[PDB]
Amino acid sequence: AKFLKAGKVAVVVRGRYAGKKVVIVKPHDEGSKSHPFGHALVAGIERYPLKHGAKKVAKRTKIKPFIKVVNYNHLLPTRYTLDVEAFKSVVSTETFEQPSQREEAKKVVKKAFEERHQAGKNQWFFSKLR
Amino acid sequence: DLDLASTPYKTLRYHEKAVRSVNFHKKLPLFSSAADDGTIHVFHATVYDDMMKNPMIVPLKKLTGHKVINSLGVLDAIWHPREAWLFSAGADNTARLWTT
Amino acid sequence: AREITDIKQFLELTRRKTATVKINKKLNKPFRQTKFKVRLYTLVGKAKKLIQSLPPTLKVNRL
RNA sequence: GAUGGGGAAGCUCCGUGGCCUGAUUUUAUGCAGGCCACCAUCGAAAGGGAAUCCGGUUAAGAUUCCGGAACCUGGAUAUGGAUUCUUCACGGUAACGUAACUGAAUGUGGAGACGUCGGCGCGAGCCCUGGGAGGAGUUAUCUUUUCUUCUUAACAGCUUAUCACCCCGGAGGUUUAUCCGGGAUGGGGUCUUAUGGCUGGAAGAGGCCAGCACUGCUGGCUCCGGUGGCUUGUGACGGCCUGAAAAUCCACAGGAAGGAAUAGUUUUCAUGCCAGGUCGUACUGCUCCAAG
RNA sequence: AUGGUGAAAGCCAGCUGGUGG
Repeated sequence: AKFLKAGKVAVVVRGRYAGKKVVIVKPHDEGSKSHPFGHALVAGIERYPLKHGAKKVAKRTKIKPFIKVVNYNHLLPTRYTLDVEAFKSVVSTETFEQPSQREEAKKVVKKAFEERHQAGKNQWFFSKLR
Repeated sequence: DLDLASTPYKTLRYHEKAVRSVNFHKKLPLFSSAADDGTIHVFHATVYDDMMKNPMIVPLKKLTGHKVINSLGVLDAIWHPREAWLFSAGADNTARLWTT
Repeated sequence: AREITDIKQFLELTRRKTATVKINKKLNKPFRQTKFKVRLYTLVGKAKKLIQSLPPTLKVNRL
């Protein structure tokens, strides 16, 4: 076994997504018939939630999530973790590689992160690397 | 339109989810469109080709019944060879046949 | 000058100020080929279908 | 080389600010704050630099003139889409990719932009010639013989990648020339398009022939190949001590700024429109091309 | 005199045989 279990934080390294933090939902050390090797399933945020008149606040808190499988070679191990079961039902191995469930999973992740940045918890995840 | 330009002559966006199956009727000019939202539509087309004119298309009616499961709706469909009958499949482990 | 292979695309240019039609001979068996050009666009019973359908608001000179 | 300055009575000498913000700035219509660091100019017609190619024209001109067809800088812009039913999009794990899909200050990167030389792959010119189509010549001696024509542009879409890079792997591959590895041999892929093939340009151009007019026209050919020395441009390797400067384009970290109900914001997307000045330009000519 | 002008390293095979120049 390995410490890269569900809920472990990670960062993408390739595909131009480098620098975007992602959360591991479930690892697959043995892989599958497709991608027959150790690869993990991760989700993250494409855009971070960066005298306000209450209108700019909503725009700032808006989050654009993304979901994609990533190989172990393109993941940076992280010493932080956070709850991930809140959306494991919609984000799973079956969901990946089959539309339109990807859109529904993205919407669920967006809602969860919008309802997570508010009432701050797991702050390190919502921190953008300069 | 293979005769007008490389880009599509016209595009539709009424579908609420990813379009999964679109096929042409073997005899009639009607063509069906289905998506993961469980909605099926059929459009009449003026296939007239005796003159350098673009084909006119009109919608006919909306169809539903393929309840969305796991965000997936209509998976595949096929038109009857000779009559305006359509066979549809969905993610709910069920298939439906539509007739006039 | 482009490799346009669409007939209605050429007709749109014609309907959009004089055209020309070129006739060429080639063998693969011997065969005849023709070209239609407007002001550069040059399209590759096609000849009849194109010429007879030309709008009367255009003038075309052979060769 | 002036300039901030300094000697010489002296003609003269030495010295190498332009940007942003604010309800109009509380004793009352008088201006407040923040950014950054320097010194003009001249000096290259062999350096960098955005852009044109084929045919014809003369008594001298053309890549300027004409016939034909494109390219580069800048601006109002007009239409469609995209941004998505609503507020700045996605695909594959990956090299990476899309017609579009906002980017201010602040720092950085690529090109520009960088010595010299040895070898090799590749396009392609030259030298050579096979088959075939037309013209010309030797020819008492032998000769299916010798010469001669068989041309394809800027530009745009496909197609095309040595090199470089990505996934499985766990103990030999390789150059002309010894270079690479516990991450190799191998299997599976991505990309920078150097110039190769196609078409359009483009056969209507030009050229090779036959015929008749008595100032031109009418008919055809302008094809299919090959590898055996000179040459050029580039790519990729390998020997020796760092081979310029500036102008100009692009991207990256950035998230302030702006984005909805009789057109939310934009037009690195597509089509369309207009303008693009002055001088040199004829001839002769330390520097350019060289068949067997 | 005055005031001006001009200019063989390397590497392959068994010290011997080889490749690059």
